Formats: sequence, structure tokens, C-alpha cells
Amino acid sequence: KRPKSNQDWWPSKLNLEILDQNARDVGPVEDDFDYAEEFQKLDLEAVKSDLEELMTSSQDWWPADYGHYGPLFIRMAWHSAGTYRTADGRGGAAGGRQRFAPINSWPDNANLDKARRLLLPIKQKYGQKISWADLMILAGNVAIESMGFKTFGYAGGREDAFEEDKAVNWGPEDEFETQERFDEPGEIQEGLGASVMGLIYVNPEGPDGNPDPEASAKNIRQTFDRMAMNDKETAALIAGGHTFGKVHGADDPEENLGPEPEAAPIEQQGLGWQNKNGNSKGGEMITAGIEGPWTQSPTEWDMGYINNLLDYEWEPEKGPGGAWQWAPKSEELKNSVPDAHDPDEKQTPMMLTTDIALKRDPDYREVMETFQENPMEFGMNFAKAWYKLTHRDMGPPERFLGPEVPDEEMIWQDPLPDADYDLIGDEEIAELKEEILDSDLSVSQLVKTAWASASTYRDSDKRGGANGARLRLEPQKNWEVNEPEQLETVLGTLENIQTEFNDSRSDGTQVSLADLIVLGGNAAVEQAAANAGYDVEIPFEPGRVDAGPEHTDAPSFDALKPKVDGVRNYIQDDITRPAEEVLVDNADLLNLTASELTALIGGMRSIGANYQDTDLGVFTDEPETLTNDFFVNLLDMGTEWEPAADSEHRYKGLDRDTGEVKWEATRIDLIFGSNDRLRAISEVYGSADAEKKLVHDFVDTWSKVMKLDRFDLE
Amino acid sequence: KRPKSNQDWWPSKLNLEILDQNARDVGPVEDDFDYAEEFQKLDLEAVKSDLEELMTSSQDWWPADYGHYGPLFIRMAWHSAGTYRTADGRGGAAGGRQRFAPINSWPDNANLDKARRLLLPIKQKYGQKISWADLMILAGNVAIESMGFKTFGYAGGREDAFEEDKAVNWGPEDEFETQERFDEPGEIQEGLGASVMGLIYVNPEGPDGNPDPEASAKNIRQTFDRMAMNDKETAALIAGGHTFGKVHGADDPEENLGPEPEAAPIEQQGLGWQNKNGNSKGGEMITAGIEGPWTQSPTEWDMGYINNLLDYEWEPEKGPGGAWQWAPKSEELKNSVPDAHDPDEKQTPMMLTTDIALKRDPDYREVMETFQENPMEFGMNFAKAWYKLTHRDMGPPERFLGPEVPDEEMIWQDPLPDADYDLIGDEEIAELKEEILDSDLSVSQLVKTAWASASTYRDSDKRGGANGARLRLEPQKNWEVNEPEQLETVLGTLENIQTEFNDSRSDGTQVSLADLIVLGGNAAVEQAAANAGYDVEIPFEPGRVDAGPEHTDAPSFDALKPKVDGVRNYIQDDITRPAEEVLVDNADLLNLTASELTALIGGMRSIGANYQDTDLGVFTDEPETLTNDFFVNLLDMGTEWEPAADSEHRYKGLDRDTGEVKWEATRIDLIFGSNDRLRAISEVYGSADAEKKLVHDFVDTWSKVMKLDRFDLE
Ligand code: HEM
Ligand code: HEM
Repeated sequence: KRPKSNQDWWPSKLNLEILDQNARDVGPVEDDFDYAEEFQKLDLEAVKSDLEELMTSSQDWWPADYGHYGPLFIRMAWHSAGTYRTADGRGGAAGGRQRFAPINSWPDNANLDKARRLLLPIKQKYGQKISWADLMILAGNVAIESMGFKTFGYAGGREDAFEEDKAVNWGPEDEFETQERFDEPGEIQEGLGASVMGLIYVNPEGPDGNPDPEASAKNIRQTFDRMAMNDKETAALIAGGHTFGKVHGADDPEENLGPEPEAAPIEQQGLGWQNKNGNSKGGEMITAGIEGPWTQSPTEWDMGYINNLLDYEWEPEKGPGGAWQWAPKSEELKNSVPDAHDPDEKQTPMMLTTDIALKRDPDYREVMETFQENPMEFGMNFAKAWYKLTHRDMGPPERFLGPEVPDEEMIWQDPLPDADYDLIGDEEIAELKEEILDSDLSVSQLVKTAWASASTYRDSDKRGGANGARLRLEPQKNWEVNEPEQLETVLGTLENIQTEFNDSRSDGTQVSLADLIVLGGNAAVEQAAANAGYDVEIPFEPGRVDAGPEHTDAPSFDALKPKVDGVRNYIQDDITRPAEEVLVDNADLLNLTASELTALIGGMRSIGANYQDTDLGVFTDEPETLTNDFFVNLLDMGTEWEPAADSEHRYKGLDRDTGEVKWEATRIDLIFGSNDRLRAISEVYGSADAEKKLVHDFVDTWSKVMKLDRFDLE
Repeated sequence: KRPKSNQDWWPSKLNLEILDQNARDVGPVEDDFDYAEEFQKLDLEAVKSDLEELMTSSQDWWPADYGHYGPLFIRMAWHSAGTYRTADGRGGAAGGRQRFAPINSWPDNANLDKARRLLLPIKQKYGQKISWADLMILAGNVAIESMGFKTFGYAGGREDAFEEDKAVNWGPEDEFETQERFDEPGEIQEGLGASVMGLIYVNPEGPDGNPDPEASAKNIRQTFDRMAMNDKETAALIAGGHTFGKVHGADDPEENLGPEPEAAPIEQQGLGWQNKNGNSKGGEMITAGIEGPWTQSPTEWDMGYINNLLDYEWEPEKGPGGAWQWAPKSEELKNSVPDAHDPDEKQTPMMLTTDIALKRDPDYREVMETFQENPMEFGMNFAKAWYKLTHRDMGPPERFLGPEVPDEEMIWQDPLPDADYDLIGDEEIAELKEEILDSDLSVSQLVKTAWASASTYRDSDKRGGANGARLRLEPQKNWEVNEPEQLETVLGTLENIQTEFNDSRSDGTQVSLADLIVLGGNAAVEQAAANAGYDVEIPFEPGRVDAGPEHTDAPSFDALKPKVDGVRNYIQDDITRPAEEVLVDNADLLNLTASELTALIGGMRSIGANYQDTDLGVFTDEPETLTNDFFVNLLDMGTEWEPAADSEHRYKGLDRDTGEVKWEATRIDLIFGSNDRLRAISEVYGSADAEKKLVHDFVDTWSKVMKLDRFDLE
């Protein structure tokens, strides 16, 4: 007996549970737990020493191929980081969520349950000093190093999650290993990072199970791009990874493997895919259903993959597991590789349709030829791509911990420059605050600008935020939602204030535009509250610096461009899913709870910080005054709402007892009076004794968002 | 676009989301919000005056029948409290969850969205001073009073929830108004309070929609019984309720009513069942699909319902709504009632199959006849039953607030006596603990006894707990799970200690057996910790008292008897659901989170507090020593687990290589190493640096459970 969720009865119901996840922290760990502090206590080199010993310590319940677990661990690390999507920054290795459903049970993660299990003794030994997330990646690096390849570096700092990321939409499919997201290769439904449900990137057999390398390349390119990787990085990663190990498919997994972890017998204690006629295995292991090694020396770094792929012609065939795979035409490669477990048996190398794709696609082929001709270039590209792959969702350099962090900071870290001046103090803070309020800048202008600056933050991959003032740079300065010409006016005035202040300084003190933006919005909010009769002081943290275009990868920021922005009541005219759904999704990126989001939306509407200064949802007669008017008017039964004709997200509020129009609103405003849970929150804020509470709650949420990307002291 | 839940992929996946609700207080309310303190500031009289004013203030969007909203409100309050189930104490009006899905959209709650909406202005006016939960019941009371019937009393104190109760299992059906819970009237699947999914108690047309009065009576009796009501209380309630208002069904609801609230357009702002002729059309009003009043004066308390039912013959027929209903076989009742909205029209009374059932069923008939002959008794019974109905889930008298709380305390409140003596101090506390440990009682006995006393509590209806020491009284003293013979010995020793402590005091101090039971439990936990090398002090709050059999309804406590007890590793051999499912269900009644449950079970296993002192889950060589051995040994891959032959609950833990049988366990123990989320918690406690952490976490949880029912000091 399991409680039938409301999700079942009503598929269109909003998923507020993702916001409830932000209310607190699930897990037995304290709320003030600083993983960074703990990891710093870790003896990294001792963990690496134990990992290197593990590489060749074969366990009977899952015998190491070729007497070395290295390749398995690399796949484990690759898969952990391989679910990452640039669209929302979700997925990835940062929380080690491969350990929880549904990811722990995807077909593509088959037997990684054994791989993670092999690390349990080490995890237990170091305890809190190293998270599962950090450990899985470290295990991959150690595997690579132990097999002859020097890595680019390694950083700790990934805090373990204790459940699935409920905000992630992995696709529309109702069954794993099936796809309803693309008709033509290269045209996958927007957002999704994979071409098939339950897979990391693409089908190893080819699009729709067809061994068409050329088409495969189209999906490879698109999925990797959606995972932040270009053509060169993609080829380097695939070739680099397949230089090691083999694929397992002694027989058809469909009829020889037991239930996935989430559906397996309790006695199996978290493991799954138990062989119908097996529980350990080696010379008969079954994982993907495809069988064989890529190179003659699966546990050594070399040019084996690249040479085998490019130096011989391959042909498609059905392997022993009933899946598509390619075999060489020459007899030289016949039985050229030792068997994984039987010392007296040999095996012939094989390629996946996805490997042949790198040889068939003109663009990838150009890269592969270059790699074959210049091994050093191949190696460097692989080292850099692997580092990027595994650290892409960790944020700025401030969050990279440990003695193995590389001296070089990478552009994808969205690095911030050090401050070559003294931070302003309380006196200057007030000085600048007064100057801003004195300028011809309106409260709405200051609030909208500060929001545009801080609202890009994503707790998923730590990208975005007000620190750096990238709002003034490409592509943000030209985003439609930011109103380019209008923003230029505000920024010009603020930059004018920055200049006069710094030039009027005698010592070594200076102020950044990034801090001014936030100071302006804070001063504006306090002003809006004062206009309502409330005296509030929003805490300010100086220190933000101004990032330059030189260390800004403009194209990569396109992924942060919003299609919907509740605070500004901006809704793109072509969104697929309902507006409120996107609203909840974005609110989760800011670590907001359902109540916080509500206070933020309602409070912002009284200020009037709408995109293009419309009156959508502005249910008040005192613009730029922080009150609970939004809620009072929203809840008034004296008003009747109806969809606006010739408008997709627009609605009109008309006098009920009559019929005249009183208000204009969007689905974003109305969801708070329609959703059962949100309406209960609105009723609290709309009561005759809650205005002060809404004001203070708005301020608490505003302050929180302004400081989301300040890891300077985290 | 909504992320597919893991529950969907794996239907048998433990619903841990129910425990996640206990790790956070969703809603905009402050963390230190004391509703009791806020309600005490309320002017109850003023709210009642506003409510009485509303009764006759017809709103155009939902015209009042006979110009009086009273009946509608009675139904609203009745349905709010009517979902209560004695089995788990869940459902009911204490949280006002009728406002959230799925209840807010149940077919039986049609148009109650309009009823609650009429109360919004009042709710907003008084704000936090009165919860929706208290206001809905208060509205029903004022409605009754305004129509000539004084209520027995009223208590405030129901704190509003902000989400549905995810732990409640409303039934197996996948469709509303359908039933897959009974194959014969009176034989409803146990654990359910209704005979049909989406109804409060039973189908108004009769079992399976057949107008069979006698058959209907069987379901009415069983459903009301499962809602703590007997024959006389049931007849009083139904008769008293139907003395007011009418049923609405001008046309088929399956054709003229729009989507339920959760499925309605956003512009409806939380409303539903939109009438395709206009809601303002009082004459076209449709709710249940049945049309007509029960009495000649629907807005007046009188003997009209009983007289119409017993004094006239009724015959089955199809109403204007296409539903089965009954009409007078005579003609002196035709058009004897004025129309609810048309001044120049009349209407004939009607009866529901459920009403005729009270006339056909022998037992119900006897009660009704007695009522007709003694109107005073009918009133007396209805008044008390209504009070019980609307306050049954509020707990002990300590929780009843306000000037309208009766002087008399009812046995269903599980009342506790006052302590006519001074409470013990710190020195006496320490002395008693030392004395208990010095007795012949072992650490295990003391822990098991303290748990037996406190584990009965349930946050749902505030029943159970260690206060009152009802463990020593029927029926608890004889529950198989409490091991009667062993229990009598432990309690005998504690009682002797109580006696000697009391007789030795020279002042007016005394200690209760209730407090001694919990202190000996704390003492034992501290001893266990000390045995492991840890000095811990468990916070103890004196004040518990000893309740007697005179104020204990033994039969009502049967609902508190556990079928599964994780702490004691007790599993009844006839449960329907998997043991771990019941475990989670029970953990929620104790307000435990996933981590708390894990620390508790793990810690208890090292102590060894099992039922019948089995070695089930006791993975340690040092019993009565609080350590993390349960987690260390559970997670050791050197051990393999398999079902035990000839045993429905046991599993054997064997050494993978030697075949040595090392441990024995149940699903209760093994789930912590199988479920993905629980495994992550276990891995934390099972680390080499976490034994101290486990100890503190176990102690915090233990202390939490021991004080669950401490309302006295609030
Ligand atoms: C077009 C993208 C790719 C596809 C479709 C893919 C495919 C697969 C499949 C089907 C397997 C076999 C699973 C099994 O039977 O055991 C495998 C394993 C392997 N993959 Fe890839 N992969 C891709 C990319 C990558 C990347 C980017 C890396 C890491 C730089 C990597 C590294 C490995 C390693 C080391 C193994 C061998 C594991 C072992 O020996 O146990 N792969 N891959
Ligand atoms: C065997 C149990 C019962 C059945 C199945 C049932 C039946 C129903 C149905 C079918 C309706 C009409 C809904 C509508 O069309 O507007 C109604 C309403 C009504 N019920 Fe009952 N009920 C039960 C008992 C109770 C109890 C215990 C009380 C409260 C003490 C009460 C209260 C009322 C009142 C006041 C109304 C009329 C509402 C109005 O005029 O709007 N009922 N009931």
C-alpha cells in the first residue's frame, strides 16, 4: 500500500516538492556542516594510495577484468559526470546522485553498482573527510594515472546529496532504452542531454538501434554540445576513454540479467542486474549487451584505439549479445587481445557504431587524423577535457580544494579577478548609497537591474550571480529580458558614480560596479519599504569584483538566458510547457522555498519591477511601495478572472458584480491564487495583520538571492 | 512537462517522502510560531458575531438556499472532520486539509470550495488569530446555533497545515466514486474509513449504487465505527445533520459540472465544478446529483427529519439528477416545502437510501423510534456526538483552548489527572536514576519498557504516549508485543521504587510511575552510552502523571496496537504490506525523519531491545553497549544475505567465503542496506569517525520520542 500521489490523479499539478527540498537539508548531517572544512582535513595522497592498491585487488563477487579495475572506475566517473546538462546545470557529478534512483537504475549504469560498492571500504575509512561525489571522480583519476596517463589535475569540494534531484526532467518516455525525443538525428527535444531515456548521451548501436555511423555522429555532436563539449573535446573524450577496458555482452542482457537495483530483492542490498545464471562473473559478464575490447592492451595508455579505428576497415555485425558492434576485416587483429579473465583465451578487438562515427563524420575524422599524427596533442586534449568534464559543475576557483588543484584557472570556471584595492567600509557604503538614491535612477530601475544581475545564479552548477558584473558584458547586456537600451542607461549612471568615487579617493580604496549594482537594489528595496512606513536595513557584503570579457566565455552564458522570469513577469512567446512550471523550475535554481518564492513575487509586484514596465500583476495603487497589495487584491472575490482573447499567457481581472476590467495579469501572477498550496500561502500574506511579515520576508529573500554566489567565505 | 517520479518507475519503492515532511515546516510561518498563543489573543465572540452575520448575507456568485448558508456550512464542517480514521488517527479537521488535494477535489466535497470561499473575508480579517481548521468547525457551530440548537461546546487549537497528509492511504481505487474495497456490505478492506474512493463514508444511493436500505446500513455502521462512532452516535449525527438543508441535483452532474478544483482552469482561482448554466443560478445548482430537502423547514432545528422518515412510507425513484432517491408515497407532503430560491414555488421532501437505511435496519430503527418519542434525548445525543466528531483528533484537554470549552472532560479525550503534589528536583532525579540502575532491571528491560510506553503516540490525533502510564492498564498491559508477563515484573519493580521514594519524602513531593518509566529509560540509554565510553546526559522533563482505568476507554486503544515495531523487531505474522512499509508508516506517527529513524533502529540493535530478546538485527558482540556496530556489520560486503528456509521473516547473514552463519535479521534491519536513501544514511553512521555522531543522534531521537505527548508544559 503506497499513498497515491496527487501527481497521479492530476498530471498537470505543479511539482512544489522540489521547492520543499530547499526548505532544509535531508540527511543525518548538521545544517551548518562545512564539507570544505572537512575535506581540507583529508590526507588526499593517502586516499590515492589506497585507491591505487584497490585497482588490482580483485573481489570474487565482481572479478576485475585483466586483473585491473581501472577501466571500470573510469566508466563510473564518466557516467557520474556525464548526466550534466548546460540548459539548467543539473545532472553531473557534484552531488554523486548516481547513487540514487532513478540514475542508479538506468540501463546505461548497469553494474556500476558493483563499481561503487568496491569503493565502500575506502569511503568508510575516511568518513566525512571525502564525499562519495569526490571519491568517485578521484577513483577515475587514479585509474587513469595508474595506467600510464598523467591527469591535468584534481579538486575536491563536491558535497554529497542524500536523494535524487527532483527538479530534473529526464525526458517524456515511459520506458528506459526507448526514445520519443527525436525524429531526425541531431534534432533532439530542447533541453535534454541524451537521445534516449536511461542513457548518458546516445545509443551505442546507432540511432534507433540502426548501425548508421553518420547519423550517430549527429546525435553525438548534439548531446555532447548540450553537455558543454565541442568537436575536439568530444573526440578526445571518446577516444581517450575507449583506449581503456572493454564492453560486456556475453549473452543478451534482456533474458540473462536480473532486476535493476531499485527493483531487486532486499537481500541483494542495493546491487542489481544479478545474472539469471550468475552473481559475479568475468569471462561471461553482461552489461551493455555488446562484447569485446577496443585495444590490444586495455589497461595501458597508448594509441591503440586511434590506430585500430583509423588503420583498419570495419564492418557491422550482431555480437554474441545480439547487439550491433563492428569487427575488423583484417586477420591480423584476430585474437590479438588477451581475454579479460581466461589466461588461455584470446579475443578480437571491436568498435561501437559510435566509435566508427568519429571516423565517418568529416569533422570528427579531421580531429582524429590530427590526434593520430600528434599523440601529444591527443593526450593533452584528453587530459583537459577529462578535467573539464569532471569539474564543470563545481563553479569558480574559490570552490576548488586540495593540493592537486592546477595552477591554471580555466575559462569555463568563469574566473573572477582579485581585488587590487581596499574594500569600502560602512562610511563609504552609506556614502555610495546616498549618491545612488540621489541620481535620477528610479527604485524600479535599481531593483530590476540588481535582479537582472543576481537572478542568473544556478545552485545546480554554481554558475551566474552578481559577482563579476557580467550583466554589463556579452551576452547578458543584450538579452531581450534585460531590456538592452534601458539597462545601458542604468549602468551608465552607476559607472559614472563608480568613477567619481574611485577618483575622489586618496588612499587605496575603490568600489566595483558589481557591488554598486547590489547596493543600488538594496537601497531601493529599503526605500520601497520606507514608502510603506517600514524601516528596514538590508545587510550588505562588499567584495564583489568586476569580471572582464577576456575571461568570460560569452557563448557559454547563452545557457543561462531565461525564457521565463517571474519576478519581472517576462514570458517568452514560444515556451512549450506551462509558465508556472518553468517558474518553479527557476525558483529551485535560486534555492527558494514555496513561501520565499511567493513573498518574492508578491513583494516585487508592489514595487513594479516588470519587464517593459507593464502593469501585469501590479495590483496596487502605490507603485514602488513595498506592501501586500498583490495578495489582498488577488484574493478579492469582487474580481472575476478570464483568459484574454488573442493572448497565450494573458488574463484579465474584471469586476464580478458588473463586468468592467480592473486588472491585467499572466499565469505567473494567477498561479498563486489557483494552486492549493500557493493559495494557502497567499492567504497568509493577504491577511489584515500580515503586511509587516510580508515586508520582512521579502527582504530576507532578497538578501539571500543577492548573496548566493559569494563563496569568498563559504 | 513533469519529471516522472521514482514511485512511478518502481511502485513498491518505500515512500520516504512521508518522513521528509517531518524534517521541515513548509509554510511562511516563523519557526517559533505558537498557534495556541495566537488563538488566545482572538476575540472568539467577535468572530462568532461576524459568522452569524454571514449566515444571512447571500453572495451573488453562490446564492444561499432559503436565504440561509447555515446548512451548507454544517456539511462543510462535517466533511472536514469526517475523513478521520481510528486506524491511524489520520484525516479529520485538525489540520483543515480539506483545503488541499486530493480531498479538496473529492466528488463528495463538491461545492464545498464555495463554502470555504464565503469564509475568506472573515479569515483575512482575523489573520493568524484563527486557523482555517478552527474557523471551519466554528462556522458549523454558529450555523447550528443560529438555527435554534445550542452546541455542547467549542475548542480552538487546530493549527493549519500547508500541504496534504502524504502518509494517508485513501484506498486502492484508481478512480473516484468507484470501489474495490468490499465484495459484501459490512466487509470493507480494513484500514479504510470509507466504502468508496472519494466519499466521506458511504454512497448516498446505496451499496454499488443500488437502492438497498438494509445493505446500506451495513456499510454505514462499519464506516462510522472506523471513525470512532457507535449506533446511537451514528443515528444522532445523520438525523441531526439532515434536519437542515437539502441535496442539490437539478441536472446530471456528470454532464453539467465542470472539472474539479485541481483540474479546473487557472482563472477559476481554486474553485471548481463550474456550472454550465452559471453558478449564480441557484435554481440550477447541482452538487451530489440528488435534488430536494429532507424537511419542511430546512433552516430550523426540529423533529422534521425523524417525523418525515418514520411517519411516512417511501419508495425508490430516479431524480432530476439521474440518481436514486426516495419520495413520499403519500400526497400530504407534496409541495410542502418552499423552494430554495423561487419565492413563488414549492417542493416535495426526499430521502436518501442512507436515510431509509436508518428506518429499515433493526438496531438503527430502535434508536430512531426512541428519539422520536424523546426529542430531548435526540438533542442531547446529537449535541455530544457533534462535539466528539469535531474534536476527536485534538488530543487531551490540555490542547482545548477558549472560553467555550465545556467544563466536562470526555473519556475519548484520554484525560489525565492533575498532580496534587510538588514535582521532583534535580537531586531527586539523579537519585531515582541511580536507584533504577541499581535494581535488578537490565538496560534492555528498561529501554524496552520506556519504548513500549512512549511508542503508542501518534502525531495525527495526539493519542497515546508515555504520559498517563496507560501501559500498565488494559489493553496495553496485555498486548502480545509488550510481553505481559515480563512487563508485570518490570512495572512491579518500578512501582516499588515509586512507593519507597514517595514514602521517604518529608515535603510535598511525589514521583509518578509515568515519569519513572521514562527516567529509567533515559538512565539505561546513558548507561549503554557510558559502556561504549561516552558521557551523555539525556534531558528529562518531569510532570507526567498516572491515569486510571476509570478515565480510560480500553476498547478505543485497540487502534493503537502495533502490527510492526521496528525498535523491538516485532512483526505480526499476518500483515498485508511488506514490513518496511509499515515501519515507515509508524515512524511518521512519531514525527521521525529518515535519519532519525535510521539512528534509532541502528542504536537500538546495539543495545539489544528486541521482542522476546531475539538476536534479530543485533549485529554486535557487545550487547547493551550503544555503538555503530549495526551499520559497520550491515555494510560489510564480506557478508552475504539470503532468505531463511522455513521462516517467513528471517534472513541469514553468512560469511561469503567461509559459509559461517554470522547473523540473523528481518526486513526491518535489511531495508537500511537496500533502499538507496537509507543506505546513504547508514554509510554515514557506519564510517570510522561516526560512532560518537551516532550516539548523539540516537540520544536526540530517543529524547524526542519520550516527550512527544508533553502538552501540559506549553
Ligand atoms: C558517444 C559516447 C559514448 C558511448 C555511446 C559510450 C559507450 C559505452 C558502452 C556501450 C560501454 C560498455 C558497457 C559495458 O558493456 O561494460 C562502454 C564502456 C567504457 N567506456 Fe564508453 N561511451 C561513450 C563515451 C565515453 C567517454 C566520453 C569516456 C570516458 C573518457 C568513456 C569510457 C569508457 C571506459 C573506460 C569503458 C570501459 C569499461 C570497462 O572496461 O569496464 N566512454 N562505453
Ligand atoms: C451515512 C452518511 C451520510 C451520507 C452518505 C450523507 C449525505 C449527503 C449528500 C448526498 C448530501 C447532499 C450534497 C449536496 O447535494 O448538496 C448531503 C448533505 C447535507 N448533509 Fe449529509 N451525509 C451523511 C451524513 C451527515 C452527517 C453526519 C451530517 C452532519 C451532522 C450531515 C450533513 C448535511 C447537511 C447540513 C447537509 C445539507 C447541505 C446543504 O443544504 O447545502 N450529513 N449529505
